[PDB]
Amino acid sequence: AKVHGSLARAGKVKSQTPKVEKTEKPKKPKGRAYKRLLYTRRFVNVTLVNGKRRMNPGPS
Amino acid sequence: PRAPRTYSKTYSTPKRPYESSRLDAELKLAGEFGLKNKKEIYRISFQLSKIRRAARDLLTRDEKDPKRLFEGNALIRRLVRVGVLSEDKKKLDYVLALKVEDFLERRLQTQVYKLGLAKSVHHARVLITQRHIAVGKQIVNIPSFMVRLDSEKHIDFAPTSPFGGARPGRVARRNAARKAEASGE
Amino acid sequence: SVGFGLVYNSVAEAKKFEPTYRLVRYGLAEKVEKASRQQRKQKKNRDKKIFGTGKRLAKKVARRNAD
Amino acid sequence: GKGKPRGLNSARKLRVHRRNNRWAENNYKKRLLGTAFKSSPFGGSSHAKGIVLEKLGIESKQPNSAIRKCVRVQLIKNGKKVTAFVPNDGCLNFVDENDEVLLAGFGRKGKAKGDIPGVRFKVVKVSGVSLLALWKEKKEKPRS
RNA sequence: GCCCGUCGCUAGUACCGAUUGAAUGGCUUAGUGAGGCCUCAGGAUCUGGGA
RNA sequence: GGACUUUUACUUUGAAAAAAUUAGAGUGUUCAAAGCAGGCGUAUUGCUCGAAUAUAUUAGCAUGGAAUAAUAGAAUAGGACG
RNA sequence: GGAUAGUGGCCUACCAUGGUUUCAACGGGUAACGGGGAAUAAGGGUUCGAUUCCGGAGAGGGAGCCUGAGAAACGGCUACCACAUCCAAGGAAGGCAGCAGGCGCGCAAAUUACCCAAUCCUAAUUCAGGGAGGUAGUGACAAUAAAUAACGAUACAGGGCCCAUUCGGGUCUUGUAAUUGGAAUGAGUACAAUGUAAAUACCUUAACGAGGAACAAUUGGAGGGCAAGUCUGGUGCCAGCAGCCGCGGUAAUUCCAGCUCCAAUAGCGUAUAUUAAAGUUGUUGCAGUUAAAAAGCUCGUAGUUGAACUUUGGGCCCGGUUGGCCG
Ligand SMILES: [Mg+2]
Ligand SMILES: [Mg+2]
Ligand SMILES: [Mg+2]
Ligand SMILES: [Mg+2]
Ligand SMILES: [Mg+2]
Ligand SMILES: [Mg+2]
Ligand SMILES: [Mg+2]
Ligand SMILES: [Mg+2]
Ligand SMILES: [Mg+2]
Ligand SMILES: [Mg+2]
Ligand SMILES: [Mg+2]
Ligand SMILES: [Mg+2]
Ligand SMILES: [Mg+2]
Ligand SMILES: [Mg+2]
Ligand SMILES: [Mg+2]
Ligand SMILES: [Mg+2]
Ligand SMILES: [Mg+2]
Ligand SMILES: [Mg+2]
Ligand SMILES: [Mg+2]
Ligand SMILES: [Mg+2]
Ligand SMILES: [Mg+2]
Ligand SMILES: [Mg+2]
Ligand SMILES: [Mg+2]
Ligand SMILES: [Mg+2]
Ligand SMILES: [Mg+2]
Ligand SMILES: [Mg+2]
Ligand SMILES: [Mg+2]
Ligand SMILES: [Mg+2]
Ligand SMILES: [Mg+2]
Ligand SMILES: [Mg+2]
Ligand SMILES: [Mg+2]
Ligand SMILES: [Mg+2]
Ligand SMILES: [Mg+2]
Ligand SMILES: [Mg+2]
Ligand SMILES: [Mg+2]
Ligand SMILES: [Mg+2]
Ligand SMILES: [Mg+2]
Ligand SMILES: [Mg+2]
Ligand SMILES: [Mg+2]
Repeated sequence: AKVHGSLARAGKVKSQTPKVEKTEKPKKPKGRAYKRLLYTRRFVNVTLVNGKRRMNPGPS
Repeated sequence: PRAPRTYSKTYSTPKRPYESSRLDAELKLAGEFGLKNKKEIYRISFQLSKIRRAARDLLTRDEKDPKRLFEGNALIRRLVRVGVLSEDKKKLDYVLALKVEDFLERRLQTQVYKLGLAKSVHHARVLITQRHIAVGKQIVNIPSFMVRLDSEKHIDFAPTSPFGGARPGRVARRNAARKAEASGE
Repeated sequence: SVGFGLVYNSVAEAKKFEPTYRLVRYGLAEKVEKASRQQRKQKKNRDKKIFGTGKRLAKKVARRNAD
Repeated sequence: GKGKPRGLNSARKLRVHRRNNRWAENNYKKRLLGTAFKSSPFGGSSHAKGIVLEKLGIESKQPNSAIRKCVRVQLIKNGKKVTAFVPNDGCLNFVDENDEVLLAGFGRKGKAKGDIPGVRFKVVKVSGVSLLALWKEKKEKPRS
């Protein structure tokens, strides 16, 4: 095939995606507490049974 | 040239990694008995797995065979000890049954909660790891201590910490330093 | 706290049947301090190079300051 | 019986014939011929460290149109010459000629990866560090 | 629609191949042959035949 | 003690058998991986349970079996007992 | 016969022509020290063992030998070969596959520390010596336990539920909350004593030591396999992704980011090897008309395999070991 195609564009897109910085958020508990948070989420309170059950919905 | 220090691993991990049913089924267990790892379930299901293996093997041998009668009876009496196996079901055809939650139910974290002391299974975790509650005056700080029958009665706070008497805590006593300093001399 | 204890029939016995370091802890013995265990090793080796007492080796090397 | 001797002393024939037929097994024959130690640009070892000759722009196989960016490396224990790929956006801007780099395999047991024809390895580190970390920013490329 | 081979380009692997080509390792002919050991002598000296 | 014995395979039970590892009994190393401890009192001059068991197959040894499968026997009788 | 401690072609002299082999000799390879064992868990297997114990071999490569009970010894000597050091040029001297430490090699691996207190070993010997060994430093090789939070108050929201003609919130808690509320503990720091040969840590324990600025968890992943978005912004078959299938050529569910979400979590990714999945090596247990595969045909030696029949039926006796109804 071809082995000496241009090299100029190496890193193109990463270099030109506009930076936005992480938004400072509440800290999430680590360990047992975190499994706790998941349990009360997934099972205890329950959210929506929109036909089934959803996990990362957005604009539903 | 010095003897091998022997060791063993104490868990097995799920064959299938993303089984949605197993995954939920495991979380609730954690959520219930206040675990932090899937490993705390893994560890137990491993303990379980061998016991079944032992028992399975035994059962194949002849009824009233020496080893079977010896080691079978030993296994039964030991399971009874901690209160996993019930008294009625004392003949190993049932140790062959025997699910994980039975084991779960007998941890020191779980017992410390069951009667009084804790109120919520997590408060139970924190108290133990924090040098409160004991067996004799022997303090225990491992949530997985697994409470033998004659010990269920001797779960109680320890002669140290507050709760079980004698001195409040470093932070309370630090607020007593902010009472008699501000208002007094 | 659990440990181990001993009590000797007399103190002539204790001083003889005891470890020399134990007496140190107690005050029944001075810590005869010595050279670095390797300094001692090196003293031994330096000595092997000399056959006999050696005072005859100081003198012949005092003829050195003639040649 | 179709074939295989069933008899009670036929154990010799039964082993021989198995020895024989194992050779049709790819990895058995690779193993016993020592194809590792003999062919293979690495030793038979997990990774190998070489030196960067030219920087290549390998064009991808169809139905994929792109330019894949690689490096010809000359393995240090070997002088065997090898082209290797430089993962993630940019990163080629990290290397330069005459540099040291760490090559690992591509996880296809021999065999090249995707649309990259010819390339059987990938870079892992350069000038001592970790390509990955340089990409993020956890580290920076050493003086010379 | 599918599709076959020569012919042309890039890149890679292995093959044949003047060099009676090169290298490393293991044995080995013939020639040369250190050294200690055994043995024929020897006898500085130093004694009662020996050392 | 004398006088003589057709060969074998198979299977049985047993001896000879290093420890650590393995399987596994006992013991609450605070749990546990481990370790081989430890446990009782008169805790003032001591009492006491341990430190199992299993596996260890091929070969050699030793013993029981006599199905399965070989072997040898008496036909130019140079047969068998006496 | 000689030689050896002693058997023996071990060596010699005479003499003879034997010894091994398709039941694979002999030769080649080995990225080969053998074993106890290790990894993989239906079973049958497959792969691995330089490496804590046992045996063997070696001390840069060869050979030779002194001493001695024991060495063909190497921290013994002699010679040669290869390295190689010091010099005043005449000469002399070295052998880390001991402990540490250095170069080189490479993907790949730690202190030029302390001690004989333990375990034991040696000597003339209770005492000396012991880089055997033990102590500590380095150390995410592996393995074990398992912190990063716990409980109430209040503010609306709720689903429970008695009533509901209709205001509703009321006492049982489901919990999402941008003001709240006091309690708890070790991570560390540190008197002290414990530890230790002396120290260090651990186990204990005065004095301190938590509110988000923290004592602030990671590592990959979110199209399918495969647990988790068809959010927003960017790029425009580029840049990159993608084990495999496949994404990207202007609404990208795969790229580059923000947000949110998943999995495992003091650990998680990747590369190489191997094991399971694999009945894709098949004894258990494969397949061969057309998918890979019955030799053109018959003979045939080795090899494997090989019909039936020879004390069977019946009678007597002893004493065991579980279990039954009775104890
Ligand atoms: Mg000394
Ligand atoms: Mg002397
Ligand atoms: Mg073929
Ligand atoms: Mg090139
Ligand atoms: Mg090399
Ligand atoms: Mg047997
Ligand atoms: Mg044993
Ligand atoms: Mg002869
Ligand atoms: Mg001949
Ligand atoms: Mg053959
Ligand atoms: Mg080798
Ligand atoms: Mg091997
Ligand atoms: Mg070995
Ligand atoms: Mg090796
Ligand atoms: Mg030797
Ligand atoms: Mg060397
Ligand atoms: Mg030679
Ligand atoms: Mg030698
Ligand atoms: Mg030596
Ligand atoms: Mg001179
Ligand atoms: Mg060394
Ligand atoms: Mg040496
Ligand atoms: Mg390492
Ligand atoms: Mg000494
Ligand atoms: Mg004396
Ligand atoms: Mg040492
Ligand atoms: Mg933290
Ligand atoms: Mg904080
Ligand atoms: Mg992340
Ligand atoms: Mg999914
Ligand atoms: Mg857009
Ligand atoms: Mg988008
Ligand atoms: Mg994304
Ligand atoms: Mg994993
Ligand atoms: Mg079979
Ligand atoms: Mg098949
Ligand atoms: Mg065909
Ligand atoms: Mg045919
Ligand atoms: Mg027959």
